[PDB]
Amino acid sequence: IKQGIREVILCKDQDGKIGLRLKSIDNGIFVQLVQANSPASLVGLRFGDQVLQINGENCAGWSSDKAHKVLKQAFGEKITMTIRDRPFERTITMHKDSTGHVGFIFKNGKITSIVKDSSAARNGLLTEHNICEINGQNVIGLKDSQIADILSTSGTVVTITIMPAFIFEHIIKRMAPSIMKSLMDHTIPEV
Ligand SMILES: CN(C)C(=O)Cn1ncc2ccccc21
Repeated sequence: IKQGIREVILCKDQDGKIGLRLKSIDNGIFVQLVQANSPASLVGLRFGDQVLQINGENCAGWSSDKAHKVLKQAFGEKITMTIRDRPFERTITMHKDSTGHVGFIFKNGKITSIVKDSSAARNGLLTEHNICEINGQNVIGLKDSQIADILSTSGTVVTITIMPAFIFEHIIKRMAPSIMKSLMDHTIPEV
């Protein structure tokens, strides 16, 4: 979680899509959803990103409807956005035992309990926090069994990105768990 405000310049695809959904939160605008193989993925927008500006206009106080509206009525050649990097998240670095564990329990993306004398504890992993990314990869919407496989298949060093569940649950409301799994960008970054 960089503590930085960054510029990104966008370019609509042939369908005139960027691949993005924005949710009004606390009078900000925040990335609800990032489509795979989308202009928005390529410039690196991520779930939980804050959109400070769209085309040099502040987003403070905009409805989700107005942000999506703004986005359609944009010219399409260049859409310059100002991004604050994933304000509502935090990233933990953990190591595995020889039993291959970081040492916690989660259910529906959300961590429910922490297992004592584990790296999860040594590093102060919290509960009631939804798993947002793992080692770069947005896992929002995957099944628990699939998340487990990614942690299984991770090296010894695992890097998790969490969000308070009350915030998490406010971002994802009005987005179907179908689309969460289908079209949300669950991919490693292109270089
Ligand atoms: C942000 N929202 C709700 C929309 O963009 C909905 N929408 N779709 C087509 C269309 C045409 C004129 C006005 C709103 C229109």
